[PDB]
Amino acid sequence: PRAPRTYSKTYSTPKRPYESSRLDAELKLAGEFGLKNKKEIYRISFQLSKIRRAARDLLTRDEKDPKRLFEGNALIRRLVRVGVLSEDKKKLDYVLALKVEDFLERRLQTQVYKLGLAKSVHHARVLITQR
Amino acid sequence: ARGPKKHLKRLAAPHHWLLDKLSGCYAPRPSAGPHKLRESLPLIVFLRNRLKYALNGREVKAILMQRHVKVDGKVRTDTTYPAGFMDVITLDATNENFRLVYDVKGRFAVHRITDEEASYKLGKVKKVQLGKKGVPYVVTHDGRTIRYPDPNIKVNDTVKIDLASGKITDFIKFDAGKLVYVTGGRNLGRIGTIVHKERHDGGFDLVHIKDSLDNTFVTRLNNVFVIGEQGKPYISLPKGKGIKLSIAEERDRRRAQQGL
Amino acid sequence: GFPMKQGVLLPTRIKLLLTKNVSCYRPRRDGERKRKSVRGAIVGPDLAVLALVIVKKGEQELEGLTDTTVPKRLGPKRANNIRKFFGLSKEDDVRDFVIRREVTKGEKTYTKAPKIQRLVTPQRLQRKRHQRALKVRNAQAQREAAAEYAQLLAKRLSERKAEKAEI
Amino acid sequence: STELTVQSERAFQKQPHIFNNPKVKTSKRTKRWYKNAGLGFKTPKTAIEGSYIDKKCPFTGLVSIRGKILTGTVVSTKMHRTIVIRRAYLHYIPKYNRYEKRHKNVPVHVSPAFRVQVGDIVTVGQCRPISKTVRFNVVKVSAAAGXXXXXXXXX
Amino acid sequence: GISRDSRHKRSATGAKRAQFRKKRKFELGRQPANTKIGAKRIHSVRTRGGNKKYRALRIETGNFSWASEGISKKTRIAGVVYHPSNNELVRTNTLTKAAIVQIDATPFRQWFEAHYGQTLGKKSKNAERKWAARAASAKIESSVESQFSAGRLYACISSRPGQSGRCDGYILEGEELAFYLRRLTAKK
RNA sequence: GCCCGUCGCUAGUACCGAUUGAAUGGCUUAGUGAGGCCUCAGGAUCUGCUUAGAGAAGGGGGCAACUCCAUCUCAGAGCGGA
RNA sequence: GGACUUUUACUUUGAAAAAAUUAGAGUGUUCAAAGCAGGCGUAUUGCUCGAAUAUAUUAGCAUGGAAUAAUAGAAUAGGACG
RNA sequence: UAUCUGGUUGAUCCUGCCAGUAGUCAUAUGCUUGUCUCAAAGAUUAAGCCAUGCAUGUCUAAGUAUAAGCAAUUUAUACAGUGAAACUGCGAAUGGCUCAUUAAAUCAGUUAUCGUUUAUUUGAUAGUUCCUUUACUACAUGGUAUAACUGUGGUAAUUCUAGAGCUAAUACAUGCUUAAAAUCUCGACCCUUUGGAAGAGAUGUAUUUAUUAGAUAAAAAAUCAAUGUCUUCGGACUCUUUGAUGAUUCAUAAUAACUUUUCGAAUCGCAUGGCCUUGUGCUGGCGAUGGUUCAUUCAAAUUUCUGCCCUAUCAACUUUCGAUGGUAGGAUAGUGGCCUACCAUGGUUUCAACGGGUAACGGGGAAUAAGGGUUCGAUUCCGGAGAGGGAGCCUGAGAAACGGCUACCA
Ligand SMILES: [Mg+2]
Ligand SMILES: [Mg+2]
Ligand SMILES: [Mg+2]
Ligand SMILES: [Mg+2]
Ligand SMILES: [Mg+2]
Ligand SMILES: [Mg+2]
Ligand SMILES: [Mg+2]
Ligand SMILES: [Mg+2]
Ligand SMILES: [Mg+2]
Ligand SMILES: [Mg+2]
Ligand SMILES: [Mg+2]
Ligand SMILES: [Mg+2]
Ligand SMILES: [Mg+2]
Ligand SMILES: [Mg+2]
Ligand SMILES: [Mg+2]
Ligand SMILES: [Mg+2]
Ligand SMILES: [Mg+2]
Ligand SMILES: [Mg+2]
Ligand SMILES: [Mg+2]
Ligand SMILES: [Mg+2]
Ligand SMILES: [Mg+2]
Ligand SMILES: [Mg+2]
Ligand SMILES: [Mg+2]
Ligand SMILES: [Mg+2]
Ligand SMILES: [Mg+2]
Ligand SMILES: [Mg+2]
Ligand SMILES: [Mg+2]
Ligand SMILES: [Mg+2]
Repeated sequence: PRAPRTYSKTYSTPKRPYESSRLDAELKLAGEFGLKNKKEIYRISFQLSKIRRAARDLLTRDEKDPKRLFEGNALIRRLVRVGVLSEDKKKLDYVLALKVEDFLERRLQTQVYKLGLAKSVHHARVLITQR
Repeated sequence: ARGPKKHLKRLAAPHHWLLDKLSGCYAPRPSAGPHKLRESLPLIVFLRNRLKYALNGREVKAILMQRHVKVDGKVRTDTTYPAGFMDVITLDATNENFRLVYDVKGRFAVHRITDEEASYKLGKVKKVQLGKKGVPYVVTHDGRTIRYPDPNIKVNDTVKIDLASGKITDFIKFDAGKLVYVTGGRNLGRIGTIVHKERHDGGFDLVHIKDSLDNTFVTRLNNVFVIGEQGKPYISLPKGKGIKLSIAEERDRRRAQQGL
Repeated sequence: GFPMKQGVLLPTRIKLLLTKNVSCYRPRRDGERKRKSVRGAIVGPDLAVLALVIVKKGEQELEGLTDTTVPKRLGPKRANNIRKFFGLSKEDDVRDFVIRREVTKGEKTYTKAPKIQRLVTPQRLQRKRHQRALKVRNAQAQREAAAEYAQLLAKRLSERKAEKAEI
Repeated sequence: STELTVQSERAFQKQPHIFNNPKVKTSKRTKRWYKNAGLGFKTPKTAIEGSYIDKKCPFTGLVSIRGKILTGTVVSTKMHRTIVIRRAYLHYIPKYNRYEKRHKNVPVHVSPAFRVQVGDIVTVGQCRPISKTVRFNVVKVSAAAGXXXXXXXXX
Repeated sequence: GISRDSRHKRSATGAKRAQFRKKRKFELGRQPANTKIGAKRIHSVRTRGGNKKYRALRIETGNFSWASEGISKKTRIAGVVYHPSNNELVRTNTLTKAAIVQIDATPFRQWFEAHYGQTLGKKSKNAERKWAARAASAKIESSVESQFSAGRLYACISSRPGQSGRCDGYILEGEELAFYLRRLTAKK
């Protein structure tokens, strides 16, 4: 008898199971940004899934509707605030757009490489984890 | 279920107490008294969760059992004393004087008041009757019983109270156009002058309200507390003066006050 | 070992339902009863032990009984009870007629005494005093608030007369 | 339903604490009592005129009406001084997003201060538990008969 | 024991209803006092929430009031003569509310032949004034004065003797008396 | 070419079936009826209130006459309680 | 305050409305699952934002609507107003 | 977050199911297993059975202390510090577990008490107690009977207990009291009028009964019976007073009485002071426990409207031994066929009664993501039921209690 420690999981695994094309693309994305799982991709594309979802749902509501404005602007400002969404396309018909790579390009893994400091994505992995 | 319940689980506990989910499994169960369970504020919540004056519960019993706190006049030695709306929590030491009053969010707020406003109180006369030996009386929402009141004193009126003695020093009727603090509903906390009473014989009389921001709304007469004249209040309201800014209004205000 | 119980007759044993205040049962809970066995009130050879009580002393002193006397442990603790173990009339002052028990602290021999309850003392008279006082006081107070209201209503009626006169 | 007799029981029938003094030469023999129920259902003239007792009458009885006020279209009067109405409605099933014809039969008490036949729409109001099943009592007849005398013989 | 619930009992459709929970004290009932006559013998009972109820097995005297005379006296209760619920209560001379009893009569005579100075059936100065101010106001009534001749007045009970330990009532009169008389003799 | 039915072997499932077959559970007639509760009684003991005697106390205030309250102690008697 | 009121369905808005769940805002638990925290200086004797909003439907109450679909009304005139 | 793929033919295109595919706050099991945080867990089967231990007891300056208890000191020759045992008081009805029965029951949203109980908390509330009423009733305080204890005992055995000897109270059982005023009844006298009167009793609260007030829907009169205040003695009465609700016989009050008479402080702790007619007079500070009636608060009990899974291989059900209604009582805390008595023949049903099945507690909810749906909820919160099966009950404010008792079955 204590408050239920809540949770929820953080990934969405592939509908189809053995799709060559998608597998290729996955292994690519892993091999660029230095990831170990396909799950590390699943998780990402899932966050993407929910986000784009509420985007659609907001965009069915009427323009200049209270919810649409509050949560729309909130979502946008949030996305940008960590640097995934472009300042230019700052009105959520491009948050509906987006894509996965754009999400990937914000990882500490990656940034610790983009500005040198590692010269190798895997060196990024190991350096990061090693204090 | 064979008798009365003497425990209170968390999550059962009224949300307007603002307790956190973990940290245990129960909350303090309000005792019996002046204010109803589902709409009060036990001394321990206040002295621990609102003021952060004591860290434990043990320390609240420690403080209390030394008569530092006194309620509406008297001392009170009940960790879970049911303190509620319109009351007065005095700290004799520390020099501090509190009136228990609601937010706009509908929560009980800490609110610092004067040494002198802490000498009296306001009580909505919930009932007015005739008693033994002819003595009429009036009884107020905090369970005050006052013998011999002004015959003009009805039901749904409000009343200024000595605290020093008991007696009523002045009373405000329930008329079209009078300052009203809403106790209960979603519009609990808002304050808005009164437009007009929808009668409805037999059940649930309605009260039409509008604040000083030309916004309207409606609540049961049940949940209406007469507190004065347009602009002229009879006690020190708290910040925000119960006006209810929109989600947008508060996103802008809270995020305009941003310069360091 | 089962005990007897006065007035059950029957030279046998039976199983009665017992209560508070009754022989051969001390309860364990407020309004508890147990049904227990009992031996009758009619003597038989089934009896391990008779328990008897002298009422007339015969013609020969039994050794460890009519040769020895043994005190009654305690003495009178209540006001009048003392006054009736000495017969004093509510006059001769209790305080010194009480029973004082000696006992040694090795070389510090002490003497201890009861606590004469229901003794008449100044403090109790002060309390009686304040009772009656508080009563009359609040009574008068009531009368006066009552009058005050009476006026209130009377010179409210005066106001209705004035208002009814205005038109 | 009653009709006739009034004093037709093993017990004497009368209103409670309504002393009529015999020493005084009254013109109406029996002093009567009554009220109006509230909410605006005129305590009909048949009640004050009448001679009956029924301490379950909402106007001459000692049973107060409060709570739900319902209407319903009477379908049973075979029970002395009480009747059964069939209140009808349409119930909404979500899956099909439609309605089905439903109904329930409430037994109500009815003071003889109303004459009723089957067909007449009625307006009843909740009172205390009166019988095992009677939780309501008759307060207005929003009808009359439904043209029975306009169903007469020939020219 | 006796449970005044409605969880026994068929539904109004006559369906048969299942044991749901056992018997509880709060829905209980207790047995009849079946109060009788002679030698006051009352036993309290520990009702719910502290509170006594006074259950009166056997009574003899009761407080009976002359409704249209302004008084109330105490009298030996004679017997019970008529009862609308059950004839047995009559043969068994049981006392319950609304039982038709007979009473002493003589106290109401001692009061009447004092306050009125008229004497039923068949000297002081102030007194003269009183008895003088009181008449055409002393026609009494036929049947009532008749019962006064009998020595035995018909009255109706009002109290619940198996609840309050009391036996109280009002003398029969007028239409009520008319009723219980016509019943008294069309069963005589 | 396909393919149908009896017949024959192996294995599995269900069905009918003497035994008025068997078992479990839930209601229930009739008969029997523990126990607490209520009530009429009972009276192991154990005191009340009233009536009177005998031995002494304490005085409402007198020179003899006169007289209340409480308290203990046994032959003996009326009206109730535990 | 008196005197009376044809019955309904739909729909609107709203009152009444537990928390935890869920959708969701704020906040960088080092991330995240979460949590309802925390954030500012004179970090020597305090300053301070919070602890939102949304759903909550069937029924019941309350309120606007008068389309769509019913229901009742005057024909042996026992009609309508005064 | 709106997809399909294999398998019927020589080939084909359909119908169609099998298999594949994905997730499961969905169990299990096999293989493997390094770090952080998080952390469900004897539900399903068998509400089957249980060894041992523990899970309910509790004290303030303030009810009871002659421990033959410890401490001694610090004023205490009645008590006083501290305090075992015991008495008294309160609690043990919360909690925790389980989900067996339960299918209009529970539960849910929504009503009801003008239909009841209520420990406690908080706010109020009490001058009335005696008696033929001057030779008075303890009020400066009335009664014993009990544990513990001491001592004598019994049984193989238990939270078994007997006989004897003491003694406490906020236990048990009693029992005094307080101002004024008024209104009611009687009424000794005196005197004839139009009539008045010394003074005698009664009148706290509660209980029971009968009667009465409690107005108001706009305004005026004559007369019978009583009968109130003021005479400018034909006469007048003028001002006249009223609560709450949609709604009452409501709150509230008055009259005649009723009652093995409810309550109306025989309690406790810290201080000790004023004040003269110097009585240990007469008063008096803070606050504790109580106490009747009212209100509150925690509750409870019933209760209105609507909503439940499959089933016709269940179509009629309901009164044997209440089924539906009426009158009266009895019972209850209280309404009510809850029960009894008499009286009647009613109540439900194809708009599915009634019966059956549920590997059925109801909800908040969970899972599955076009939507509409489909499946699930024993299980952290709410509500309910039970404690191996039943039934019965004592105590109490509160239980049909089971870490309570009594009986039956096992
Ligand atoms: Mg508490
Ligand atoms: Mg209401
Ligand atoms: Mg004492
Ligand atoms: Mg009938
Ligand atoms: Mg009997
Ligand atoms: Mg078998
Ligand atoms: Mg038997
Ligand atoms: Mg689809
Ligand atoms: Mg093939
Ligand atoms: Mg071929
Ligand atoms: Mg199990
Ligand atoms: Mg000592
Ligand atoms: Mg519990
Ligand atoms: Mg004794
Ligand atoms: Mg009946
Ligand atoms: Mg009843
Ligand atoms: Mg029927
Ligand atoms: Mg089940
Ligand atoms: Mg289910
Ligand atoms: Mg469940
Ligand atoms: Mg199960
Ligand atoms: Mg479990
Ligand atoms: Mg139980
Ligand atoms: Mg078991
Ligand atoms: Mg049990
Ligand atoms: Mg156990
Ligand atoms: Mg238990
Ligand atoms: Mg057997």
